[PDB]
Amino acid sequence: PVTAGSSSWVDRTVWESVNGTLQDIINVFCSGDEAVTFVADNQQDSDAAD
Amino acid sequence: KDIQDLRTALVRGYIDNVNNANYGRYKALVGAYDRRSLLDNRPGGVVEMERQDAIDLFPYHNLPQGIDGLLGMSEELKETRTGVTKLGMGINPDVFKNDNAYATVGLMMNAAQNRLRMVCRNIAHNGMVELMRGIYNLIRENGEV
Amino acid sequence: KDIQDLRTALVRGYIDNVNNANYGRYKALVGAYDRRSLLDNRPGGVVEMERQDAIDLFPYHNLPQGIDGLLGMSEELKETRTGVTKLGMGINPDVFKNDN
Amino acid sequence: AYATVGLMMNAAQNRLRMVCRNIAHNGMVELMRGIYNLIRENGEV
Repeated sequence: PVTAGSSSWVDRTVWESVNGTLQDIINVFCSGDEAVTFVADNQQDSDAAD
Repeated sequence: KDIQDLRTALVRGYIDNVNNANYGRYKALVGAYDRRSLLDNRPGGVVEMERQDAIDLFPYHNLPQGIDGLLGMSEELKETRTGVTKLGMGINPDVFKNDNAYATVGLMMNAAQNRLRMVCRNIAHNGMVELMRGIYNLIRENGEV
Repeated sequence: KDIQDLRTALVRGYIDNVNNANYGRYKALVGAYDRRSLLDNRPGGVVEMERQDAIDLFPYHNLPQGIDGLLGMSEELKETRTGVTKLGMGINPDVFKNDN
Repeated sequence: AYATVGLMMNAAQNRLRMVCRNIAHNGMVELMRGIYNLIRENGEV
């Protein structure tokens, strides 16, 4: 507040974009009940994927 | 918090302006009082004597032309900064589990809706789930039912 | 960062303008005070004497006509420079794997 | 229930549904539980 008469009302903009990105981030990764799931390329090693 | 205060101030301004304009004070000269006629407030019989221009309405200040812009800015800021909206459609558990549950028309891809879904997901993952896990570890470690 | 600061400045400007316009100071001459009548703020009884033009509203500066343009420019710049949007539809894992 | 056109996702509608849910969970349900505990602990009908 450089001066009292100025009444420097701040504009919270960084917080806004941070939340706008974080919501989508969590909706991408943490949306599913699970996190990840390994996948193999052959049947000889599929028993270990699950 | 600030927003609230801000709005109040603006509102206050508006209010006081009206709170003065409703008084409707009249400016006048000296040789045109005619108290008997002036105080008498009836539709007909007034005496605006002494050149017919000795009386006029008090020139009150006009309303700030930019106030409505600030009101709209504050409103849209409250709307987008949080998950609130005047006519926003309420969320449901089905969409919280899968936003595309109503992908036909309820895409739900609104800034406020997602800002709200994020906080609800935070509450769920840091709240209810921990409570249930604790209750399970508790009932599983005491008592015979 | 800059955007934020910028907006604040602009906002501040706007604010102070209003923060003055709401005072509504009145300009007047010397031979028209009539303190008893002026200080009395009631709907009726005021005395704007001494030629009827001895009093007027203070001529405050008008709001900058180009401020709203800068506000809109900053808003669209925040929107396009990053992935944020007021009513933008949130993304999902399915589309992240296949936009189509 | 009417997701076709009655999404109901309006600020006022949800603000009202919240208070009705509060009334239900803190009102009628407690009344019924109390009546059940009462009738279950007295009388022979």
